[PDB]
Amino acid sequence: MPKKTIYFGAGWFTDRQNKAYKEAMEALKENPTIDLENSYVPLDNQYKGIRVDEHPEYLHDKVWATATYNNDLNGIKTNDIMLGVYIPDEEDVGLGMELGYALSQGKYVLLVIPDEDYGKPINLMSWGVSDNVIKMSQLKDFNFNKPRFDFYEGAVY
Amino acid sequence: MPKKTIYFGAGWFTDRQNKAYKEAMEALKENPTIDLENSYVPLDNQYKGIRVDEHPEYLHDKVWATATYNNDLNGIKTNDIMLGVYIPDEEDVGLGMELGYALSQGKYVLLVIPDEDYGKPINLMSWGVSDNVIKMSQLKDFNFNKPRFDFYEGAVY
Amino acid sequence: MPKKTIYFGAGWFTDRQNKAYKEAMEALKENPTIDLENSYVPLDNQYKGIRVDEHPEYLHDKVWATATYNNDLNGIKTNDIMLGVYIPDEEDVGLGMELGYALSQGKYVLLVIPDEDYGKPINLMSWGVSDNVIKMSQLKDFNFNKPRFDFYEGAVY
Amino acid sequence: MPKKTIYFGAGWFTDRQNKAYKEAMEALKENPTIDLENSYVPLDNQYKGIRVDEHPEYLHDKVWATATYNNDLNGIKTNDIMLGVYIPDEEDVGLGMELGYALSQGKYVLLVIPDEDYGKPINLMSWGVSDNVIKMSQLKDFNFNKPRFDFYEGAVY
Amino acid sequence: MPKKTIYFGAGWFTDRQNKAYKEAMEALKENPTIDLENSYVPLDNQYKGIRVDEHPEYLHDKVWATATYNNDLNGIKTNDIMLGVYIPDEEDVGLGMELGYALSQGKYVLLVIPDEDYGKPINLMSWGVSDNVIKMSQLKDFNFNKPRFDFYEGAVY
Amino acid sequence: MPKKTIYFGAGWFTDRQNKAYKEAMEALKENPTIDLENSYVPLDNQYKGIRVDEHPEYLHDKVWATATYNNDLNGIKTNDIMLGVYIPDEEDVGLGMELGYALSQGKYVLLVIPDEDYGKPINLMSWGVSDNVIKMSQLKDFNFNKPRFDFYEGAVY
Ligand SMILES: *[C@@H]1C[C@H](O)[C@@H](CO)O1
Ligand SMILES: *[C@@H]1C[C@H](O)[C@@H](CO)O1
Ligand SMILES: *[C@@H]1C[C@H](O)[C@@H](CO)O1
Ligand SMILES: *[C@@H]1C[C@H](O)[C@@H](CO)O1
Ligand SMILES: *[C@@H]1C[C@H](O)[C@@H](CO)O1
Ligand SMILES: *[C@@H]1C[C@H](O)[C@@H](CO)O1
Repeated sequence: MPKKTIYFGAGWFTDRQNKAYKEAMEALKENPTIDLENSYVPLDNQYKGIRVDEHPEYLHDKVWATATYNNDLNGIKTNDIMLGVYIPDEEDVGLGMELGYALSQGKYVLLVIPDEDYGKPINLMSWGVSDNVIKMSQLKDFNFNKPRFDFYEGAVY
Repeated sequence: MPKKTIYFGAGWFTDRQNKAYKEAMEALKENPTIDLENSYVPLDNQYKGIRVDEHPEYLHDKVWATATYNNDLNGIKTNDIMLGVYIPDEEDVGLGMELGYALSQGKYVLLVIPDEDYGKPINLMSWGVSDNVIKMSQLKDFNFNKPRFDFYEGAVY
Repeated sequence: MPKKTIYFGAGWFTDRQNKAYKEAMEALKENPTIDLENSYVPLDNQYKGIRVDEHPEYLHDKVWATATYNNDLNGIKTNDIMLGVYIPDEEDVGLGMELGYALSQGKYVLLVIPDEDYGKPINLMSWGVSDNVIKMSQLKDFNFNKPRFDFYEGAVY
Repeated sequence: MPKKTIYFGAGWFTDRQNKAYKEAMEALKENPTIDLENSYVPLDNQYKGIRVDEHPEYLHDKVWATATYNNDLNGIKTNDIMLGVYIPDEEDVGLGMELGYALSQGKYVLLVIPDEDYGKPINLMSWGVSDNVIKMSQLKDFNFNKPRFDFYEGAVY
Repeated sequence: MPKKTIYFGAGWFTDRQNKAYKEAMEALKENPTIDLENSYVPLDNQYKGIRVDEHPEYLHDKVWATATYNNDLNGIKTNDIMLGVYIPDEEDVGLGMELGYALSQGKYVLLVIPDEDYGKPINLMSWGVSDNVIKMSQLKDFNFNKPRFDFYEGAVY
Repeated sequence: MPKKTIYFGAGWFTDRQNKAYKEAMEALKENPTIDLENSYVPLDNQYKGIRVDEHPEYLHDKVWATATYNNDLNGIKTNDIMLGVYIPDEEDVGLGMELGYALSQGKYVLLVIPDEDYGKPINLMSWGVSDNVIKMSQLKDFNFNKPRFDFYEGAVY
């Protein structure tokens, strides 16, 4: 069984975001086409462990910001597949940017929406950058070795 | 003065967004390095003139969505400079995506933040995609013929 | 009127191709948004003036081939807009390649089909690389300063 | 033995094209450096099985066209190697475009010509996009783990 | 005459480099196809005016380094043409990098070699990234509106 | 254990360069995350074995130069990781170009400096293209499956 690495695109700034984050991670551990251990998770790769909620002294540090930004870009460009855990009502600008970078780097762009939200309107540009969009409960079984283009079964705004 | 064209990146979904939108457009009309008439303004380039507010049934039409998405991408790639009118508390996933695409296409990426909000925290990826971020009051006199790199003087998360 | 330069993509291997070629050139001379003199016309940019029809031995010369190929690529990348004069029944692999390169370089890609052939089936990949496809009779008045996305009103296979 | 995936670039619109197609597929199944099962074959990935010869009702359907186009691009960008089954006398515009896209995505571009046609003139732009060109009878044994640049032993026009 | 902007790629670390630098700048001022005032000259775009010769402590400052590096990249991407003043015996790794970036951004890449050195051996990768290489004495009259592909008439290693 | 391929970027034109070259190769053979046998080594892939020191007749051969240049670019684009064996006092223009190409192709860019030179100033553009820089003695143990962004512990000029 060949295995692909991913970039774990996800907000971590609300309760719905954090719930979906946790669900998506568990789904990935059970997916036999994913090498999760060699994958890139932003929250585990911030420069010196820093997040502006846990060590707010880095809110204005340009060195931390430069290295973390670069590391995230690096995590996209050196992994096979771009994943975007996506809350339709709580969309994230950072993920948006990362989606656009992933497109520029030739990566398959897969959005994953919680089952309870799948169908709800998403930003047109998110719909368009994405190659496919699936429900959280499909993620454990998604075959990342044969990723195909498909349309969201749901609305845009 | 040589003149450069832009893509008018800006949300239109809140009061703050619409205020900044109107301000940014007024600033641009007074900027002598901008050819606004040959610039691309999303809201004036809705596909086949059809207004999504008057006929919301087109938010399930994949052809409308495809053409509009492509027209936005086309508006970025065929113009000199990428402008992102940016509200720190009302960050937009669609703009984020567009910023990422603008980077991929080799464009100068300029964010403009209302003076009342300049300094407030912005997403790391926004900070990073940007080549510069300025206050609304600097936009009238920004020299688009000699755009340079600088950092936001403000917070990032 | 600001003016844009183009790369003159067109086959030259049949009667229909040569007719459309001549028509497209005439249309361009009357279009006030085109700087034709600073545009790149393959047939006027043969390497070191050497004419492949008069000396066919250069079709086994790798240096001639390298320089010409590079000059065409250079002609696409250094001009504003990619033009593809396109005959639906006499589709050209070389043009196809050039279209793909033009996309890669961030150029507006415009196909122009003779009015007598507009509507006839075209290759899916041609339909897709295009940002727009118009009839020969619309080329004189096409506004290259505000190029927009639209679909071919015609068949694809 | 490491294995690479490919995008199966080939016309399917003439008898020579179909013969070469079949030959190339059989060659690939016997090549131990190719993971054919995880590879992308256009004809097996058209949106809902549709081809305009078998279900001509999709000749004018923009949804089918959008998804199929995107799927083909996706098949190139997510696989290791770009293959072009190529008939010198029956060159294909769609393949041309795909070659150009493959170049833009950093892929090794290998043309394969039937032994009976190898040596015959090919379009200059095809010669140039390609990194290498081989005969059908070399394909079963080609080492895709060590792909190198080499010149066609044959003419261009 | 339409005018094009450039990025002034040139070492500044030896006598030969500084001589060629000064010569190339003088040549450019007399070239009527160049808008030198809206061009990007590294040495006139040092971050926040701070002079690295007067305050060498900034060569350990990551913020100074980041901003300057980005400003150079920005200077390449936002200008029409990439110029590389090139001394064959004093080749520069930084220029090499910039050449590679200019290629990636779709720019015409022109090397200019002092007449006294034209013909001397240059690095293969320099020969290859270049779209053309000319002598210092040809720079005043180079037509930047119709830049074409040609080979160095000289040695490569 | 997954394994990555590399492009062996290194000068071979001085004694320090050759020493570092040899050291880096030995380090790579002992690294269990590297598939060295499927990696690309310039010196083993020059067109027909030619190097202008061993067969100087190719100093002016454009065919040899074209194919070798293309082969090197191909070696970067088809391998996972870009390596640059780097002497701070003897920087190489060819490597510089290759670094810039590697960036354009989305590759992790790792510089390796001899332990005896680690800390010494490097060109700003080299510092900036690189994602990370390590000492020769770290190379045998570097985990290429989880490559991350980090700053050189050393100066730039
Ligand atoms: C980059 C990492 C994560 O996916 C988002 C947070 O906004 O940006
Ligand atoms: C595209 C246009 C505008 O800037 C945003 C809206 O979300 O995306
Ligand atoms: C390059 C120029 C022209 O448009 C075609 C001929 O096949 O390719
Ligand atoms: C895309 C698939 C196939 O290789 C060709 C047919 O023209 O286009
Ligand atoms: C960037 C500017 C100049 O052309 C060189 C110096 O090494 O790199
Ligand atoms: C390309 C191969 C090697 O890394 C350098 C020599 O200058 O250029």
